[PDB]
Amino acid sequence: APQMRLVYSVRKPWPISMTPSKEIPLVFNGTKLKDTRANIVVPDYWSKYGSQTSLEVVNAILYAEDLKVQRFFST
Amino acid sequence: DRPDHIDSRVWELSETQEDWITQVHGHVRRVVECWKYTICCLISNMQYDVFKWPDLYDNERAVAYKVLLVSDLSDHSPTSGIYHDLAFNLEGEAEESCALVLRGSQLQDIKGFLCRALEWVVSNNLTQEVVETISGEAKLQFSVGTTFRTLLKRDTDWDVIPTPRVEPNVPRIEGRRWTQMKKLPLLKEKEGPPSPWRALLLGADSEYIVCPPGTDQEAISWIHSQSEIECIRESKSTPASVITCLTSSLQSFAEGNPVRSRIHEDIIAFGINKKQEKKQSASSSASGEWKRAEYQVEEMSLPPWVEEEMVLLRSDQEDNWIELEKNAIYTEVDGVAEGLVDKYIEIVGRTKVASVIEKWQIAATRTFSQLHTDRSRITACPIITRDPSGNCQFWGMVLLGPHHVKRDTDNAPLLIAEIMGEDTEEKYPKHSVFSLKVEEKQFLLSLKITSFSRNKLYTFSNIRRVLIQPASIYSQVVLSRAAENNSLNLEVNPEIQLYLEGAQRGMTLYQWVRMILCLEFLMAIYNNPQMEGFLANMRRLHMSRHAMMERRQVFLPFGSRPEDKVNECIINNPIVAYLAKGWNSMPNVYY
Amino acid sequence: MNLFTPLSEINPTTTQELLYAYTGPAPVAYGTRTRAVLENIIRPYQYFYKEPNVQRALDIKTGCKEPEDINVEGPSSGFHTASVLKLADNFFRKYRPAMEKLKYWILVKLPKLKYAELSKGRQTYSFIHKRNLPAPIALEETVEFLEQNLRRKIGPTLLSYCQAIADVMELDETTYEGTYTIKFSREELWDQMRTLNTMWKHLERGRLNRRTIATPSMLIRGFVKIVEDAAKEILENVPTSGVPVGGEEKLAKLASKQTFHTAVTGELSGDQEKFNECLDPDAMRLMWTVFLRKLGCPDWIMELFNIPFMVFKSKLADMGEGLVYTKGKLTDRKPLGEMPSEFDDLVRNVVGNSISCRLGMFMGMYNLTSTLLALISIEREELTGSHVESSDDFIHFFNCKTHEEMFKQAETLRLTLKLVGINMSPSKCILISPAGIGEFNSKFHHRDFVGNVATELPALVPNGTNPMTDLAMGLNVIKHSVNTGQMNLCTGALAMRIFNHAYKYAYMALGVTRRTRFMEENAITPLLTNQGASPVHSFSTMHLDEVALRRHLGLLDEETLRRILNPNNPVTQIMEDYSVPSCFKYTLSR
RNA sequence: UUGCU
RNA sequence: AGAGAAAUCAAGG
Repeated sequence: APQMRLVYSVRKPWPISMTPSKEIPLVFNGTKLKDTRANIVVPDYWSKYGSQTSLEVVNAILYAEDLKVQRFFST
Repeated sequence: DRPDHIDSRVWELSETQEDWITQVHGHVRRVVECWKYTICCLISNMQYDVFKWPDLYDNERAVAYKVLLVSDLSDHSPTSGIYHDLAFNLEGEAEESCALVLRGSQLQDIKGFLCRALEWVVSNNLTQEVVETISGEAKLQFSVGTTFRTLLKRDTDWDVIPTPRVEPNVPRIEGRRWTQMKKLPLLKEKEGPPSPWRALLLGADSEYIVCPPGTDQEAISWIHSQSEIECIRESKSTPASVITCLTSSLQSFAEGNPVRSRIHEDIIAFGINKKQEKKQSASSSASGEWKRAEYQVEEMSLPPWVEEEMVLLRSDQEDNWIELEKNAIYTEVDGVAEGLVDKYIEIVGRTKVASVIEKWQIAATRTFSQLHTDRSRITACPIITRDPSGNCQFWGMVLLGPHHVKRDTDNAPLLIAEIMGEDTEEKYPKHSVFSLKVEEKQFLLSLKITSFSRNKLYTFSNIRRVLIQPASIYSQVVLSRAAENNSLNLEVNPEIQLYLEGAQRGMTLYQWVRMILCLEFLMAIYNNPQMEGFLANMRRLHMSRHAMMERRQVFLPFGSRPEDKVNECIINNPIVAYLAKGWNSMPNVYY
Repeated sequence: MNLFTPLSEINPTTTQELLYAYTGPAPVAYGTRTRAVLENIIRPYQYFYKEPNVQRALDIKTGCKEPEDINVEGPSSGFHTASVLKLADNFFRKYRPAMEKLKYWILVKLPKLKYAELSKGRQTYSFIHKRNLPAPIALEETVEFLEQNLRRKIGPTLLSYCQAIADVMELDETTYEGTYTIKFSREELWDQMRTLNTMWKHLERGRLNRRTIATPSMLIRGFVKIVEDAAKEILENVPTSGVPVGGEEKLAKLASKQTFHTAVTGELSGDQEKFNECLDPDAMRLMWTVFLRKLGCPDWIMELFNIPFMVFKSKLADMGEGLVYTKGKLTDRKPLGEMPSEFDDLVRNVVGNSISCRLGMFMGMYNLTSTLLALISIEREELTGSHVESSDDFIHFFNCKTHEEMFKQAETLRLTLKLVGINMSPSKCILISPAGIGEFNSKFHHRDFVGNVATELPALVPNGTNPMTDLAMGLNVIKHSVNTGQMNLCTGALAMRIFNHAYKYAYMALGVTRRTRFMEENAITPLLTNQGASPVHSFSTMHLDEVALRRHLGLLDEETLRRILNPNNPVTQIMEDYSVPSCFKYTLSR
């Protein structure tokens, strides 16, 4: 069962598997990020030091999900 | 006659269009034709032309169409290039190509009409007949050969298609009278030695040592370097020599090594090679004849410590011990839900059982995290919690021995050390008690040799779920008062009437919820086939009691003894016995 | 127990969910299942006669008995052949529109059923590799076995698969030909179909003793699906079945209309003892034949439905790895026929590692069809009450004029079930003379209050795929419990607190972890729930995605939202998931 | 390596 | 030893 292993899996040295890339540094502030397989930190790093997309693309992804939000807050 | 769903105007329109009578099953075919024309009317309800009686021509797209009804949409093929077709199921659905030509208006109109048309065919029992008209015959799609037929008839007295020649009739059988449950049954109380405490951890007797704030290693190093351990009570089950196993793990963990090498005392503590030793001993002393295995479960009586465990588990504490992040609030319904949970946490948070649940939560989680691989060495799992001020609280340590489990239900050897307040020999016969000195403060340390499976550790790794059941009871009390008073009051604290020591006395709701959680916690940590069987068969007796309170009568079949289904589950479980005695204390007859 | 019996502001019915120890670990079965399997097999032969005579009962092919043979005072395996014809006939006139949808299902859905749905079944014992495999692999090798021996391609329709099964048994000899090139004769292939793979029923609650379940061979699993799907069509349209719907509205309507004036009402709640130890396959094989014959179905439909039950009459139940024998302190496991035991009557029926038996059933083979055999027995002129039943669990509402009339109907209900081989458990059936209290399928009823109590608590831990999927899946599970009534306003809110706090811990968002230490060191503020931020969901917002809802409330600013939603980021690239693709939808390494 | 009240 | 409950674990190589 995947639920009996998530706690152990997340706490492994390299829990996540990511496609090889160069925009993610090997080490950022003394923490080794890569080596593919990376550590659990990498998603947090991307949320602040990652590359930004266009605002139009953001609305495209959050369109069907955004509609159900205003539907709840309009009634 | 004409069906109700078929309009009268359509009925006479097609009356002379085709020789309905001079056909096979003309009546059904006529109604099918009227369906197709009605579909065209719904399509051209507001462009589309009509040739019915190509049969409809769109003017917006200049395309001719011909509506045909097909049993299966997935069996659609281009009928002809002269005229495009829209195929509709008898239930009302349309082909993916149909939705492109039409739109929401026409598609919704055609369906529903075909639904009531499908209701008409069901009502008149013509389901086969319409299909034989919508499409061709289905011929034979399955046959059984001679050889397979002979094999199928070896173990039955009938053919492949059973044709018994008896006349269908329901015989009359003489039954037995139903008897009335005039009194509630009494549950058998087993006799024998008092049941010892047989849970993974200590429960109400659990205590902790306050340590300076820091990490787990710092807390262990603080305790190990300046503590004195000496045995005051030794058990045969847990020899006093296994204290070296704990101190070795305390020293290793204090140095940053949760995993240490084997020592001599590890063989006794973790039962290394015990499988081979007992197998060799059994074979050497084996004599006689092979006999069918007969396993026996020793019956034990209700132990005195169960009642005192309930009292201690309900005792007040200083910290809240239940710190769950508050959810968001957006609506009035959301605010009431969060208020009920917030008040519930206040009622049961500052209790001993809440702190013990946290100890069980942490101990199970840490032990389970070290059972995901195969390890021939010994791992130390500290049970350390932290108060709001940050001081580390050392409940104890769990040592995990060599484990090579293949299935999740196999037992892994454990040596559990816990800090305890009061020692009771008959409550802890298999525990070895050691006196611990920590900065002029006396502490009692227990050691037990236990084996405990991976699956059971996972369930106790989220033992915090035990709070659900008492919360449901508390919520329904408050909501019931809100409904009758037409106003919600989160601070309502009504008095609950209960049978206490055989007498009916009222008791506070807040106190009733506290030791519902205490009882639920004990049932959770002592859950086993005896517990599961006892509670499952106890619900109908509990339901029977509630019927008797409101003057309802309870009746039973001929050989009905509902207490037997419960008595067989009372063997040695302490809380099951404790629950059984509570039932016997309650009145068995209601007037 | 006196603590669970309130006398003021609350009734004992409300506290029925306190009589559940589902918080603790579920029982697990250990070791061999041979004793449990043989005990299941020997019961219908013991119950076939009023006095126990296993030896004579072993020669019975069809378990049809005279009315005087039925055991009133105890379990009575076997059926009455005249009653089944009449009772099924009575079940046909009543609910005739309900069975008209069955004819539509036969004429439309049945030819269109695909055999690929057999891949979603439970663990299947391979007749090729002689070991357990999951269903999709077992189906793949079975289909290739059919294609090579029959020298033709098998159509996607389930009927084509069943036709291949009938055709392959006409062959004198059959081979697999991979390397393995293993070889079966007609009798060896026949034995594979008859074989039932028995196994322990693990993680089962509410029982002191462990039972066993049996699975059918993949060769016959195609036939089993047809009859079960046809049974599901009838049960969804007949008001006496509680299996369909899923929301358990059947008891809700009976609760509402329970109010009667100047009438002796009554509510009988109970279960069936030895439900799978007393039913005869020929009983419900005759019932299906009556249904199809009076409905006008063709002959090939009749033969298709009867085959799965005819194979079950010849079933070869696998005993397992033997009975445990002890000399001293050592244990040895031996087959049934090696040494004397309590099952010596069945030695003559031992065929290799399996055993042949013509009577009795197993729990996990025919659940829906067994329900129909119970519902047809209710259709009598004397039984004027309302009945709801799901396998070995039923509730019946009596509405009579006198108390004696109810008791006559109550006994008639008990005896009519014995005509089809179903025995009420005397110690598990409770009749409350003033109707208004009863239980059925973990639904406790008191007047207008119908309490839905979950048999198993929803898992309040993350699933283990990724933080976005886990949050959506976990909240949806809580939403289901609230919708069905298993949770209420306060319990549902507490469920998130337990789930959210456990969801944060599994992703190292609590306390001081390596993931947490990085954020407070690099000034990365927690903006998502898995990052340690405050939970943004509420009781009324269970169905809303975190990312979309945080944007509306301003929790997620524009800068961070653009980074996490990048489709070209390297991190990533109910049953389904409303989770937007983001940098937190990663995959854990294997 | 080790921090759920 | 112990865990446990109708028979297993206390590795298997």
